[PDB]
Amino acid sequence: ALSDADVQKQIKHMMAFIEQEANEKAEEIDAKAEEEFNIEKGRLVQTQRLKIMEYY
Amino acid sequence: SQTQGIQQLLQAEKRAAEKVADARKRKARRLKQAKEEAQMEVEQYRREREQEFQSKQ
Amino acid sequence: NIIAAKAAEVRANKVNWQSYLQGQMISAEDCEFIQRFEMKRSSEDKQEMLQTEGSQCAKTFINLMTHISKEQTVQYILTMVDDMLQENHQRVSIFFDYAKRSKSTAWPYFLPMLNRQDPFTVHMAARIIAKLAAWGKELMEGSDLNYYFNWIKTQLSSSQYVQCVAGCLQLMLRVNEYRFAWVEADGVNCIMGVLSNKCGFQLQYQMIFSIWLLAFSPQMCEHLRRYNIIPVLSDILQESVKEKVTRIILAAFRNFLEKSTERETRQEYALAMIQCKVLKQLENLEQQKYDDEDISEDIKFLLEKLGESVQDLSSFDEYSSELKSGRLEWSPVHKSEKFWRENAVRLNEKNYELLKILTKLLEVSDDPQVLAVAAHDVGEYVRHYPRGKRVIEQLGGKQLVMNHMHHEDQQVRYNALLAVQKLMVHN
Amino acid sequence: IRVWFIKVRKMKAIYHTLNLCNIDVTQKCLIAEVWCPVTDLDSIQFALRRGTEHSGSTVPSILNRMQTNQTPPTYNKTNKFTHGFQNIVDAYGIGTYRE
Amino acid sequence: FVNEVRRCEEMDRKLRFVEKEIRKANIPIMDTGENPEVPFPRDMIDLEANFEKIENELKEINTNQEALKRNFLELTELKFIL
Repeated sequence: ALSDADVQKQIKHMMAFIEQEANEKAEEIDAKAEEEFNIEKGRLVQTQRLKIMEYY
Repeated sequence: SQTQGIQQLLQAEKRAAEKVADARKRKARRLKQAKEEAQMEVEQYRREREQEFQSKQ
Repeated sequence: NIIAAKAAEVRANKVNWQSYLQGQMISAEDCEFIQRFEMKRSSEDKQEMLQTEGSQCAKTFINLMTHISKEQTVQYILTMVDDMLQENHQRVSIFFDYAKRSKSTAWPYFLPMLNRQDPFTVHMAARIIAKLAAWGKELMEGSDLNYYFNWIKTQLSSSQYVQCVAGCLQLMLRVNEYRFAWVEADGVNCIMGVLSNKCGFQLQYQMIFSIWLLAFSPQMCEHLRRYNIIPVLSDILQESVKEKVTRIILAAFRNFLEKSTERETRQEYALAMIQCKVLKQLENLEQQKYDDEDISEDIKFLLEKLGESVQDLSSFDEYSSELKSGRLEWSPVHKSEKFWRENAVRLNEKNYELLKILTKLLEVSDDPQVLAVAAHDVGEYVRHYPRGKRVIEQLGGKQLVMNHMHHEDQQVRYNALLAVQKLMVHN
Repeated sequence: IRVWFIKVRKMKAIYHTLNLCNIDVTQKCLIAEVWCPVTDLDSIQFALRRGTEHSGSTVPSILNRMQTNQTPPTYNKTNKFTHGFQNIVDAYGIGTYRE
Repeated sequence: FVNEVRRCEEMDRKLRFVEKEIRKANIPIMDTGENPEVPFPRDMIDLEANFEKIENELKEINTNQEALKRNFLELTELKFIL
């Protein structure tokens, strides 16, 4: 067809674009989560090393 | 096409909100999880150094 | 796009593992277990591959790919396995199936793959190698994947394959250690090399995403600031406004300028302003309103810090050093209204030696731009301090501007014209 | 400025067109009911293909012929001569659709 | 898009300023061709700023011209006084 074919083509493009946006938003938020994990790990590392040095 | 227009927005809000909530919960859990991991590793290091202190004695 | 369509077509091609249930063609126990967890919709049914212990869940299919050398059958089997491992939200995810007793060959077994790009084994191997950001396993050799021509042929160059390997690289850079490993490879130069070269929107976008990922470490930004990458990003930003490449360029700039380990590397603000005035683009975008709060927040941050950087640039000490060593050039200091108005007294040097330096340059400097700078600065000084014009006339600098009216370059003529026009007040 | 003038007028006109329409609340797209000749619909599709080529989103630019319950505009082509008589007839008043 | 229209309209008013200056200058103003192709990038804002800057220079030049003319006339009266 020409009308239904164009509707399906539009649907394909817009599905693909939301899929791309999905991947990008997911990866961005995962990167944010990783940075938060890293900074938290640093805080807890220095907090631990304090008592380590004290005891030693 | 007409229903697909709102289908896109339902998908988008669903996945965006769920990823946001998942990341917030992941941070919330990982705070504590990193704390226990580091603390247990630190206690293990303390035991190792105490054994080394006994060897030094 | 074509990769997904062909993958779906091979999914529609139901592999007849029952006829190949004999081990001499395809593994017998593993093909029997294909019947198990056939209802992949249920994770409770995904548990009976934890029952198979991993060695018989597709690890027998590892090195079976080579056992069946026919293109179509191995394509069917590997594409089915790779669709399973493409979902992989909870299929493995914990290095369950990781070649426990063949860890020595766990990474080597895809070096035979990463060929046959048209049969698409390149991409199935590209997802096999995507086990670093998660899945709890790490690449033994950096050269065997980074320098390998699984993304070197495709990055520096069909385009859908470049997109697939670019997504795999995005996933690869999610790890900090192998992000640094990729840095140690020539990918740093390659990504720029094809950033300059024209390609699709998604390819350039994913590359800038890789740049944003690289911008996470406060050590790597300072190393990579030796590369002049900001002009390319600003060009891509300004020439095309897709509202998606803009987002990732904005995020990359934000993260770069947010690490800020050392001030001499924080000068990236003034560098970006020098090479391309993207402040105007930021004005254009902030006038526009976007639903994504992140875009607005990042634009606000970048504009505010650029304002702070140009405020820091504005200092009479900087200008006086420029003139003392003679390194004259248009800059925000040469155009800062507060520097001409508030610091007009600062231009009144001791014995007006800096203004005498302006006179010396009106006689000495032959670079037309430097002379235009001198004329404009003299005009500013006169306008904000008419009483120094008599001192200039005593110095003869006014006569030098009379000479510079007829300069050989129009811009110098215009600057001298404005300077004298200011000097004609009350005359 | 001689070149600049009518092109900035076209800026203003096209921006006014971008105003008066349904900004797609759901997606970053545009839905707009537009009265155009039936015969020239294919010509419009060629124009859509041109705009799709120059843009990178490569959207199909869906053309669906609407069913308007409201008045269909009364139009008639003219040439250098009959335009005057058409102007007189409309000066009396415009006729109803398909009169 | 109201901001876009406002910017274009302010530009156009400045264009009419430059137009009347040109009429005072008696330029032939041919306006023959190259007009209808109407390219549509976003750098038109920079070109707007450029032409507006030119208009600002012309206005400042006019004010300075009148000031210098008045100074010249007064000082020439002064030379004729003595």
